[PDB]
Amino acid sequence: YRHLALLCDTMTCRGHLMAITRHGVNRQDTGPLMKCSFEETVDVLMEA
Amino acid sequence: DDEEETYRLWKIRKTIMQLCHDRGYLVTQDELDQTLEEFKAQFGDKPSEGRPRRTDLTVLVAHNDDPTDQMFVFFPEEPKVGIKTIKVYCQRMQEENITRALIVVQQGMTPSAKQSLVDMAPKYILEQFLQQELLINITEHELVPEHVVMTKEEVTELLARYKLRENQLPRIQAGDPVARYFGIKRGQVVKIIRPSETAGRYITYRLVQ
Amino acid sequence: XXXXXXXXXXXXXXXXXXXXXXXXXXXXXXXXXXXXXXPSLQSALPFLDLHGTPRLEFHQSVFDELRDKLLERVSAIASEGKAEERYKKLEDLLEKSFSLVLQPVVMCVMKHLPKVPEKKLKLVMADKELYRACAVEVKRQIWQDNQALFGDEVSPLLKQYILEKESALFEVVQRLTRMVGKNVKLYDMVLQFLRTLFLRTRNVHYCTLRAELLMSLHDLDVCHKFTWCLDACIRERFVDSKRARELQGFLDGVKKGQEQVLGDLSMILCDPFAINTLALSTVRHLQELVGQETLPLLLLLRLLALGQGAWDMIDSQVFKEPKMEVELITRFLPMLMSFLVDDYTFNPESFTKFLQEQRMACEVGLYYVLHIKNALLRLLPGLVETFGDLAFGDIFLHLLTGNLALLADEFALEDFCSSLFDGFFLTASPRKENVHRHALRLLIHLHPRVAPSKLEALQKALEPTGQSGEAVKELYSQLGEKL
Repeated sequence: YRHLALLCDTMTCRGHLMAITRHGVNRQDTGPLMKCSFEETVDVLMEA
Repeated sequence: DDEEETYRLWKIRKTIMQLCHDRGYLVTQDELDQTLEEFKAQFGDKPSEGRPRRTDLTVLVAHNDDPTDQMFVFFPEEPKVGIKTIKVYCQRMQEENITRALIVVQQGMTPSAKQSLVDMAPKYILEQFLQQELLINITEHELVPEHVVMTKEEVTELLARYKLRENQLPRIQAGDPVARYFGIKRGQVVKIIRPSETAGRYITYRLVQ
Repeated sequence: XXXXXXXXXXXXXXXXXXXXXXXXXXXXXXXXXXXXXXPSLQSALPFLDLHGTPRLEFHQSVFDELRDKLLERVSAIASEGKAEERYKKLEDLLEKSFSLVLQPVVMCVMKHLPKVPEKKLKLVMADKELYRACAVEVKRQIWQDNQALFGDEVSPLLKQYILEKESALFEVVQRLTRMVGKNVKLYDMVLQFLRTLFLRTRNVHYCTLRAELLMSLHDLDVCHKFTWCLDACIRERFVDSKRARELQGFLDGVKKGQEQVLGDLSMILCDPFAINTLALSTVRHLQELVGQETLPLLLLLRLLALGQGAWDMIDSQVFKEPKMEVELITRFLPMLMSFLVDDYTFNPESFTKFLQEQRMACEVGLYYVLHIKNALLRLLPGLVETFGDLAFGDIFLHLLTGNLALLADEFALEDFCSSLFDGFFLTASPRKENVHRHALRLLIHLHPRVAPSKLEALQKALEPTGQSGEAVKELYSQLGEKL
């Protein structure tokens, strides 16, 4: 239950549904290197 | 239909009574759960152009302490509410000295009036609710755990014990239907008690953003 | 012990069974009988119990002392206070007071015993009632201690006030236990007697706990209800201004009050909670009017209401205090001078000196503006002149509030100036003022160039402080400093 609770708590620790894509992970303030580590790499760095 | 309308008006009345009681108001105990037949006796069993029409059952409640503030609840006659309808309610409120109020719209609000509701928010606060939101007290649902609004002293105690800031709490939307139910504003931490199958009880906290 | 109807017969048998023969069968037959239980069980008790004790049946009577008592509640809750069942309960209570010297009669009086014509006389015939005075407190304890027992219990209020005084130097359930048996007439008499006695003797601390006791009437216990509806906003909000403005408008349009407006001003008057609330609301309103730049009008009416509050207890049959519409600008000119010095230093001492030497509510207002470095360092000589000007009692509580604000500030030179102000006024200071000075000096010694001199001044305030509490607290502060 630790693992299910952690996953369901990271998706809802922002108030809305954080979908696990670029569209939900790359909309929270985490870091340009962290966000470019995921699937969109150049666009995150250009915006940052 | 006419029996369906008095059932629907009674369920909206019941949910508004439970909403005011969960929000921390003076709700009379028999009013908090009356029978449908008691509502039909008190109001008149014909919402179709008759005695339990709208604006008869505008519920005025005060607070359980500091009895000055009131949110005397509104029920518009028309389905689609507009600005020239809510300014009559603004006139009834500025006749009074009280700033909170709830309107219970039937169909959706015109979005100019949605902007208009925000256009007096420091002056006097207006919340709106559709009929479908108030045919079920969503805090009675088994998926919805116990939300409790915290006072500012308890928020200072919380942040001083865990040595964290308001930026760091997990948060909640302002248009969250439970947040809309309790009517909390931005920046107002909500403790949430829920049963956990691995510890028994878990109290989380949701600052409002 | 006590002698009932059967008890008198028992005593007569104990007298006439002392001599004259009368063999055991005849004696046991003439002695008594148990009409409820069967003779078969009474004869099998030798065959089964070997001379047991029948008190378990009396234990069942103790169960009856609950169970039929619930049946007494079944008499009380069904017919809405049945008069015939109440008369039967009164007759049973009379028989139990005559027979038992009284726990079942205690529970039968605690169930419901209003309108008993010989109830209070029967209780005053058993007027010892030491433990009975706390157990008979459902209905019988009301109106019997109003002569002298309420005066005996009044001293625990002063004991709790001394406890709060000792706790601030570092109740709720009891007033509910008093209000368990509590009616309108007894509460009105206790309130009137305590208000007259407090406004004669001290009029200092009793008003705060009286408002706290009136705030403990939330459980539907029934002017006074309007005083509760007024003081709900005083208790709930700490910085309430607009609700306080509505309350000032509600209490400004009063009628010809025959001591009711004076009672409302007494209840508002002397509460450190309510005084601090009114001072913080008046200072927040003054800051809001400075933000508007529209000084005189709502802060003036709030300050006039606070001044009428603070001047209530000096006389009886009075209305309020004067406004002084010319004096208010001269009192609030040093606010404008402090704002001008802050505007210069974020981008005059003689006016504050002359406005601080010509002096009630405005004094506490200027003391409560002291929480909110060149402007404070310039106004500090005006603070020295003020502390040399009046030198009142509660000014040390205002210095403690300024020390709490400075501890929220965390500044060295302000702390040194505050220690100099605390040191230079040891002439006519109380034990509480020197104790708070030593507690603040326990937070002192951030800098090591004056802290050894203050460690020597702790011993230099022991011999001159002839009060044993101040020197004991200095020794305890030295003990806590070495840990």
